[PDB]
Amino acid sequence: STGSATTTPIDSLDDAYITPVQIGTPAQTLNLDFDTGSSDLWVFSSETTASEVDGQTIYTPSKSTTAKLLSGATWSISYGDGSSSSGDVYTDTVSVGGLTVTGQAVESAKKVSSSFTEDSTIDGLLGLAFSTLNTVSPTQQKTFFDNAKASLDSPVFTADLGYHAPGTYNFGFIDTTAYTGSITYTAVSTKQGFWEWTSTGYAVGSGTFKSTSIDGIADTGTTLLYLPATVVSAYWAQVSGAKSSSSVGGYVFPCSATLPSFTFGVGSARIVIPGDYIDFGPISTGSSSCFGGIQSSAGIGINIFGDVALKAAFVVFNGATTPTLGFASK
Repeated sequence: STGSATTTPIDSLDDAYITPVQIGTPAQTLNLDFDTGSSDLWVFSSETTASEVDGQTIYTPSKSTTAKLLSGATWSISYGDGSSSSGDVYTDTVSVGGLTVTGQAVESAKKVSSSFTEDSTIDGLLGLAFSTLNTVSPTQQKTFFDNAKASLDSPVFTADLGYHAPGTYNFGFIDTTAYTGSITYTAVSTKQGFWEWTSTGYAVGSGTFKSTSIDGIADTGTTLLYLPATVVSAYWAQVSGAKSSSSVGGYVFPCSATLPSFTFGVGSARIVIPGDYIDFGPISTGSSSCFGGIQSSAGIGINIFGDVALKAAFVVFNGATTPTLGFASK
């Protein structure tokens, strides 16, 4: 089997991407944030505290003839941006782009933090990291990909995120028309439950490539590119007027600037992030100070190849017995 679904930016800045997901019988379609940095599929639901729902579409298990309460199971998750959610668990039928899993754990939110409430466009998350990170207790549950894997034509999914445009998540096949050149594959460590890999270095603009190992995660659920402070300082030093602002919470730059590209290494291959991808717009409405898309990972504890990086590539998440990651230009 295979699946193919379009993923769409939630706003003009590509702050996140939503993908429609069918849950239950008859289908209830929710727009979920596919997140390769976490491993829970959770949804706004009929059980979510009413004051914490503001425009989202909810899953109502009682209206699904295939929903079954997973007795005794609870979940609770906190994300890197400080947001959180928790609740109980059902199993139900879940389909993405024509690919159907029966008996998928659908985590129903009883509580969500303010950032989720305030984002009306995201109805939940669909985790695509390794199932060892799944938070369901006392019986850990498998991700959608893990459940689908054996049925897929090939045990892979691909992320093809757009810049200010829709893109695609595919399951079970590699669309050879979706990228240019070749796919370069690189080793993955699953030791922390992530799609963790080591970039071979970077360049800023038309500058020389610096060969240096950068361990980090491929994370579709993170907006920006978070890299070591040395790398980030080297980038922003090429933008007149750019500075790190403690009050804003990162590097900002004059909105009048033309940003240089940023290149990262995948083995001997190179992925180029155009300068425009690094512009996240005014820090507040009307400001001439703009927020940067490359930020320091210092104090996160991990480097994160988020959407800013991933959207410059066609990315293969290879879930073979020894997982690997593949990157191609497009």
